[PDB]
Order: sequence, then C-alpha cells, then structure tokens
Amino acid sequence: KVYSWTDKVYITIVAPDHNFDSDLVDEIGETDSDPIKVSTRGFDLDNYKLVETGTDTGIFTGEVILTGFTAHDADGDGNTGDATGTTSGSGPTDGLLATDDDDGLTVSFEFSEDETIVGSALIRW
Amino acid sequence: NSKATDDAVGSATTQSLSFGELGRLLDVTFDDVIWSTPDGANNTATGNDSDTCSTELSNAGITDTGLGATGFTLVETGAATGVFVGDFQIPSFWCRVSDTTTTPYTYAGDEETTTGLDIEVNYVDFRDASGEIVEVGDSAGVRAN
Amino acid sequence: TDEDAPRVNYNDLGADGVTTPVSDQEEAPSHSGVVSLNADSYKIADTVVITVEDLDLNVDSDLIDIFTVVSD
Amino acid sequence: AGEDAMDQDNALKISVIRGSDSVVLGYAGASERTGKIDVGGNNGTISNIRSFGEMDEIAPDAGIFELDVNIKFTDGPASAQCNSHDTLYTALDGTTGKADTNRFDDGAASGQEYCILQGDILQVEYTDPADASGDANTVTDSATF
Repeated sequence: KVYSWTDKVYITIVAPDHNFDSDLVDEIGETDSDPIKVSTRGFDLDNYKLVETGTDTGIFTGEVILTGFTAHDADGDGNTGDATGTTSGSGPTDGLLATDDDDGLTVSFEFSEDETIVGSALIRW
Repeated sequence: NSKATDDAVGSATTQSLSFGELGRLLDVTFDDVIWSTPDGANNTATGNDSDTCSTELSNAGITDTGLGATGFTLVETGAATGVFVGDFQIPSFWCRVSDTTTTPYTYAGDEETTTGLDIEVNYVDFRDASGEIVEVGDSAGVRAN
Repeated sequence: TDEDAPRVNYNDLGADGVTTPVSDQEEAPSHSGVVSLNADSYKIADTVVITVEDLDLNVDSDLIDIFTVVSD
Repeated sequence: AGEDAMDQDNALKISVIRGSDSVVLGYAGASERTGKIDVGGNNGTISNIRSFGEMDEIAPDAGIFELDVNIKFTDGPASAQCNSHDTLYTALDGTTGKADTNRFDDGAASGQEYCILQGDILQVEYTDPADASGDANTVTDSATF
C-alpha cells in the first residue's frame, strides 16, 4: 500500500471476463478501446499492456518501476542524477515512471465503455 | 498466390461455395489467423518501421516463413492404414495476415513472436459420418519459459 | 570438463525437414600421477623398480608409450 | 540433443555500478565485435560497444549458456580516489594506443580515473525476448566487490 521512490510495484488484475481464449494468454491495455492507465500525481503512462499469468487462469500480472526524479541529491555527495527520472515503457514488464518523493500511484482498469475500476497507492520516505 | 487456397493443403484448383473453399483441406492458424508466407503484390506493407515483413523474416533467419516453406505434407502411415501423419517446426517469428478477404492475402508489415499465441489446426472434412461437411480441428498453445 | 568438454558436432536434416544439429560430448579429465617404490628399504643392487600410474601420459592406444632419459 | 547458441542481438548487458554512477562492460549475444567501454549507456550507437559473442550451451540437453568474460582493474566508474596511479589503459579497439579514449567511449574526468573500489556492485542484465507471457522481460543478478 505504501512505496518509496526507486521502487518496483507488481500490479495484479483478476479479470475472468477477459480470458477470451483458454489456449491463448490474453492481454489487456493494448488498445485504446481497452486502455490501462497508470498515473502518479503529475506523471502517467498510456496504453500499458498487461499479460495473463497462465493460459487459462484469468489473472493478469505486470510490474512498473518508479524511476523517481533526477532533481535531488539523495546520496548527499553534492551532485544530481541519483535516480534516472524517465517515463517510458508500453509492454507488461518494461514500464518506467517518474515519481516525486511525495506522490501517489493510481492504476485504472476498464472492463466496459464509460466504466472504470481504479486502484490507489501512496509514496513516502 | 492467385488462388484463394494459398498455403493450404489441397490442390490449386478451388471453387468458392457456401461451405468455404473447395481446394482447402487443412490449415494451421496462429491466434485464429492462417499462417501464410508473404508473397505476391499484397506484401508491400512495412508496418511501424521501414522494413518489410518478408525482409524482416529473412533478416531474422527464419526460413520457415510459411506452411509451404516448411514442406509440410500429409503422408499415409501405410498402404491402407487410412491415417495421415504430417509435421513441421514452429518458427520463432511469423508474419500475421492483415486481412483474409482478398487474394493474394495482404500481410502485415511487421512480424511478431509466436510465443503465447494459440496454434490451431483445421482439417476440412468433405464427408462426415452422416456423409456431409463438418468442420473439425484441434487447439494448442505455443509455450514459452 | 563441464561446459568445455570435447563436443562433436554434426548437422542433420530431420524427418520434419529442418537442418537441426545433433551433438554429443564426453569429458576428458586429468589424473593425479602417483609414483611409488615396491619396498620401504632397499639393499645394495636390490633392483629398485619405479611404478608410475598416470593415464594422461598415454598418447597412443596402439603403440607402447616410452620415456627415455636425457643425456646432454 | 544438439548444439545451441544464444543468437539474440545484445540480449545480455554486463555493467558495474558504484552508487549513482554506472558503467557497462559490454554486450553479449550478438556477433563478436570490437568496441570501447560506455559509461551509463550514454552512447546511443550500439555498434561502438564491445561484444563478447554468442554464448555457448554447456551441454547438448541442458539449455544453460555460459560465457567467460574477464574484467580488468580499469573497467570501472571514474573516481578521484584512484589518482594515485597514472593508469595506462589497454586498448579495446583496433588501435594500439594506451590512451583513455582507446578503452572507453569518453575520457575520464580531470582528477579522476576509471577503477573499481571496495563495495562496488557487479550486476548482469539479460533481456528475455519471450518470458512465460511471450514478451520482453528484464532479469538481473548482482554481486558485490
């Protein structure tokens, strides 16, 4: 529920409705019709794919790493660049997100048009 | 490429009927899409990059660009066994067909890795037990570690 | 030994039609040479014999391997 | 039951990290080629990075690939603690010069030299072209000097 910066979060989704094929590992968040929206309080990633853990399990799993922001000397040595602040990634495993030291994670999932289920998290020291 | 039954088991001659194609005997499908090698004048698509699907497959070293490339043919087990056995190796990269509504098929401009996709076969049975056309096939998945 | 063991390689056209390779390997490890004398004590002209057991010095299964003494 | 090699281009990354600074030793999986040492992955062009070649399978039925790579005492992030030695850097490219640019993509900062200190973390980066979900995946293992 609570994360720090330069941390990785495992996102799990239990969506039996999207298990379209038993012999095919289904995916969500790939298209604009079925989007996955991960977001902080200032940064977000669009069209983030999520992958089923099993071929016929109905559970989708993926992780995103919070890269933080480069405008801080966390180590205290006197130079920036302690965290490679970069927002990128569209697959299920290569998501990179920038996050302030005081921020909040938000993951939103859509199962039908004009309907969205969301999840929340917070960022502290 | 001219015939609608390209990359399908059967014969070049083919007539279109209510039950599909006359010359279509057996097909192999990845993600419910027929696996066919890019050919003809409908494979000029390049996708998100400037590399064509056929050129991408050639660069990847995948000589199994389609069913015909693998040489997959049905051979009877014996003289009068009545059971046909055929085999091929699953390629790492395959070219998805953009649309099956035109002949020759128009292929997508980029290849995708077959892992995770479901590999399905479809044997077209001209005469079922009652003696008519029934569509039967099997399903399997391309596993990855 | 292990990953560096002598491995023979041979391509082959399989029944499916692909040119899959088939390979086999066998380890060729070394042995700790042990040299000992037949007796703990020897008299004058007791005909001492040196027995050296070390399989790595065999360089031919056909010919008899010998080792002379340097005179120079 | 045959020889296999990891032929995926630049799938393995070997790097050394000391706190907020990182240096990459090279790349593995592609064809062996000459190259220099990049710091923090700043060099966009990948052809200028040293390549260790394709990893070889340990046993015909094992599936595990091993690559032997040696790390010099100079292959590390730049620091001012190593100015005690006016280090001569062995060239990794085709030139025979002993200058800093021969081994590294860029020269060391004034008053600092490339080296490895106690407590530095040695990490290996491998990008799986197909995980159990058949997509890109990054796995890491770490060691401490």
